[PDB]
Amino acid sequence: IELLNINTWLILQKKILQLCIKVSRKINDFEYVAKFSSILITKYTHLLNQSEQDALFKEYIQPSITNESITSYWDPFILREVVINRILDSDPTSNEIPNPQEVFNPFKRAEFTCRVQNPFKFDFTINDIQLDEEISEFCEIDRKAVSYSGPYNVKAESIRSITLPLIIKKPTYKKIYEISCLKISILKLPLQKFDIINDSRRSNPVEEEAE
Amino acid sequence: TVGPKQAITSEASTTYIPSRIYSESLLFKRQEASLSAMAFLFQEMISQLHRTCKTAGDFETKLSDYGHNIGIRLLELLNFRASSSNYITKMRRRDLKILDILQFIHGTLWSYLFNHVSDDLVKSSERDNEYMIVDNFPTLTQFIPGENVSCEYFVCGIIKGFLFNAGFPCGVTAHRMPQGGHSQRTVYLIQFDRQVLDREGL
Amino acid sequence: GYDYDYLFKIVLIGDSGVGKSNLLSRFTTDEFNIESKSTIGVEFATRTIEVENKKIKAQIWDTAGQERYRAITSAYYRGAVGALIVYDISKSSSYENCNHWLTELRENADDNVAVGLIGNKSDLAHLRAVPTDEAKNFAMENQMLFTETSALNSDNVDKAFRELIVAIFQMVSKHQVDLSGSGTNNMGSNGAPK
Amino acid sequence: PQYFAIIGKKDNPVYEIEFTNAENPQGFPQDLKELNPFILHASLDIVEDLQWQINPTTDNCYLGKVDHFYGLAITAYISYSGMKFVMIHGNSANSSVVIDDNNMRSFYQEVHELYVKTLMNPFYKITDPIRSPAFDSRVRTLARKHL
Amino acid sequence: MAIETILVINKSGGLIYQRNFTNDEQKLNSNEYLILASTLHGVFAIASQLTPKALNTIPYIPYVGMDDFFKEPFTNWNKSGLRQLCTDQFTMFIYQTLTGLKFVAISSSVMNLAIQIADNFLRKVYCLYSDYVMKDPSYSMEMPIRSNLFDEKVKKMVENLQ
Amino acid sequence: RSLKAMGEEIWKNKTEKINTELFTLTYGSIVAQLCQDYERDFNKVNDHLYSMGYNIGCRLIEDFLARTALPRCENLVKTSEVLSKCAFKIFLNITPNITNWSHNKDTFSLILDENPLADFVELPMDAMKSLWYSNILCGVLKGSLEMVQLDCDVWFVSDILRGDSQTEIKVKLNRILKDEIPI
Repeated sequence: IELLNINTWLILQKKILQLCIKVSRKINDFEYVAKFSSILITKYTHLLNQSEQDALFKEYIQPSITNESITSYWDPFILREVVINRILDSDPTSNEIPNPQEVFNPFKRAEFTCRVQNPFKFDFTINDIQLDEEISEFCEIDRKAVSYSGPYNVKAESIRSITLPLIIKKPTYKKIYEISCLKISILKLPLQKFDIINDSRRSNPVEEEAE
Repeated sequence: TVGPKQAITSEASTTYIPSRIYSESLLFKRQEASLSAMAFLFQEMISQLHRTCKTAGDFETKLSDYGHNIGIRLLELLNFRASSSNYITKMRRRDLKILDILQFIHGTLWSYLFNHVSDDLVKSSERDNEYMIVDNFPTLTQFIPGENVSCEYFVCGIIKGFLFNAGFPCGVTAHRMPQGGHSQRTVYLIQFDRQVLDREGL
Repeated sequence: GYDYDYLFKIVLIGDSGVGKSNLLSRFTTDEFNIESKSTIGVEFATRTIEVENKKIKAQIWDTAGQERYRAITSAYYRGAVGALIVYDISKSSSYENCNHWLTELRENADDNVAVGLIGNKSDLAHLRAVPTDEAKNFAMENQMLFTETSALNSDNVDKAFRELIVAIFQMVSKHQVDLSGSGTNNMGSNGAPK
Repeated sequence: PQYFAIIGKKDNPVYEIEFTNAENPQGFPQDLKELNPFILHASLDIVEDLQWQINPTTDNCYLGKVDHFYGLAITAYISYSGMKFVMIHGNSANSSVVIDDNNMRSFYQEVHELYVKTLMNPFYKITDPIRSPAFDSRVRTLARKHL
Repeated sequence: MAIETILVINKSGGLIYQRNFTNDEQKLNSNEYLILASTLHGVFAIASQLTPKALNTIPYIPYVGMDDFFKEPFTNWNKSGLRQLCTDQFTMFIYQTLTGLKFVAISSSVMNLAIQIADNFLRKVYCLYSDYVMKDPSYSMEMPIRSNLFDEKVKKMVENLQ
Repeated sequence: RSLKAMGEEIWKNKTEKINTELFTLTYGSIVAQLCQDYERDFNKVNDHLYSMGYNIGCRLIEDFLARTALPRCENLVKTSEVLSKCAFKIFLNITPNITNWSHNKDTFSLILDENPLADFVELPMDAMKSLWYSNILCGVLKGSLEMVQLDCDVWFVSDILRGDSQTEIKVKLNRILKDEIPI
């Protein structure tokens, strides 16, 4: 794997490290079969078929899943955007906060205050391995404003909704901080901030209104 | 849908003759233009590259990229039409020594872009790994006033992409030496890298 | 020599007797010749400032209104890039045709101009023909710079006119980069071979 | 069967084809999957070694049979731009490119017009494959009429 | 005939070029040329409007400057407008282009054929303007002519005249 | 004598001469980089080629009027006579003829036979609907004719680079009679 600059031509790079997976299977090394199964993520874009050795490669993934930690979720491109749209309760309470000289210069070139409302999430999986499953997504170092229940899968290629997040928060002071992403566990341990594509794609919360 | 990189398409020989879709031609058909219509487009290169550039050096080395994408086209054309298609001929020499491609650029590239052959081709006698190419009249930069020579570099990128796609990794730099009654003499120094330099020794 | 970089022309326009020329002659350094107003019509004085390490010559052309120069003054707004409608707060009928001057000057001046509006003779503060808030509003929905332009003991003009050359400067200060010219090598004894 | 490929500067491929006779329609039996790109990429190197030799192992464009491996000979052509037109020939017995050596020099030179002609498009960068439907007919009529 | 000072004024009044060559002194050189150029634009406007109850311009090739720039008789473009002032010390020619770009030539050789020899020089300065100032990306529109190639491209032709 | 035969004298002597293949290559480099830095937004590169070409024609009309000394054109059919026989014959080497005036001579069209700016181009499939390659002429003919105070508006309608029938350019001119004081 040093003779080809893997870490150009592509078919041979796929075929050599497919041979490396099969030799590390017959040896029954585990850390390299996890490593080359994880370094196949430079090439699932082209060169693959729709769920033939994706599933016959998932039978090489899932032994490394049932072992201890030897894969740790290869691709950090999951959730396109997160929307924290407060649902409609009532319009009775928005509960908000508060000559001589002087020549004119005509020639001169949001935060929320949330309430009892639930949010939304949506994401996609990158490749046609089937029935990828996720549980228990929640926020990072933030306040009480977290979700509860996690029974969800995701399909083959589609950009899938994640319904029922059902946020519950405690009131704070109105110090304006930004969140970006959440702690999401894709059928295994909770990995880190699966950040958003092409931009950080911010969100801006403040306190819950006790007023 | 002919070459995907997903597969090599396996297709049997001696099929039918298909329809004919697009057919071109490749000989010279020496068609002229006016120098004003060239110089207007050259100043419309520079009137946008002045706008989208912050310092001098990145303006230099992205005015050079436009010349790079004429040099890597022109290298394959000029030898192939100088060795002369369906009027079948032999395959030129495919020159591979550094003062056998400098004679080709000196006598044929400048006689192709411009009407005249460039006048002189000067080795740097007091050292090695500099090779001057000069003229007496740069006919594209001749409407630029002043002395700063950043606007030269569209022609020097034509040199550099000529050699970088010829297997000779180099680097050009233009300077101005107003010798005699030729006040715009404008030397380019081609300056080959170190890692090429052993190979022509062996 | 000359050595400035850009040169703008700025018309002063208004009714006659609104006080444009006395506003001019305090304010520009001078024009070296008193000359006369009404022989060719419009007179003109220069003013040099510098913006953003570029040096600017601005040429103020104030225009008379004697009803004879009908086609002449309309030829003089051709190519005019900076503009200043002057009105006086004492008299009131100039403001009835300040909008007339504005729609004549939006016509045939340039593609885009930057028109200021200036109230001369604020010294007689006890004679306001028109309220300043109405003219301030009429400047606000016409994209115009507004200054009190009080007569005597004032600088209203020495900050507003500099601000006008700033706004007209970035209307035409497009782009440039550098003229350093430091790249020198290649001093040999020329073992040439052609 | 015949295998033909245009190998770029960084060795990335830009055209990739096989064409074969109708007697064995599924050509290259259990080599096309697993040896046929490896012998190409392995034997780029002697073509690369022969690009700086004045006389081989006064034309320097056509190159002969440069490698022979299990009775499969390959033939090569080094373009000025350095794109190399290496092509593997396969048969039943010992195949001869010597019967076509006067012929298929005008198959390599015939592709030059097809290539040089697809270089002059300014939208075509280097290091991207030839996704041209015209190019396939323009190479396989040349392969049918001149072999 | 002769020329002692080239003045090139804009299409909007104030000038963009002047060189008072062979003055053999230091003349007055500041904003008085700007007010002179604007005065010439104004009287060029005024000389349109007065015209009495009346209600031509065919030059030739005299070979000025020593191939040359043109071969054939042509036309002018201004009729109701100032064309030539005449006094004792000097004589001022002026030449409007079609686009509106007036060229002013002050002449220290005094006393109709001077029009014929004059505009065949003032079109040969217009060809150098359109060849050496228009193809100039450092030169924006509506700006003084800060190019230094335009000076000794016209100096050679005027010392080829006189 | 006339406008058909006059421009080839100017084409015959004292026109400084360059090839056209370098002109095609140096246009093609500009439009390829303009594609690559605008992320294939092809209605933006038509705008940018328009705004590039509009600043050519204001510099070009002085060079054309100094190289030949025309009067102002009396009618819009003879503007098209200039744009046939002496505009593109001097600066380029092409004579694109005129067909298809309007019902009242308000528009016209300009059949361009061979293009000296696309000799090699086969544009990509995502640009096959939203790009006009030789848009630079539609910045020039808007530009230079605006300095003669013929406020025209000029678009492409069809071209052979798309794979359509023919390259033609529709000119529709609105308003004039505003200009400098002598005539």
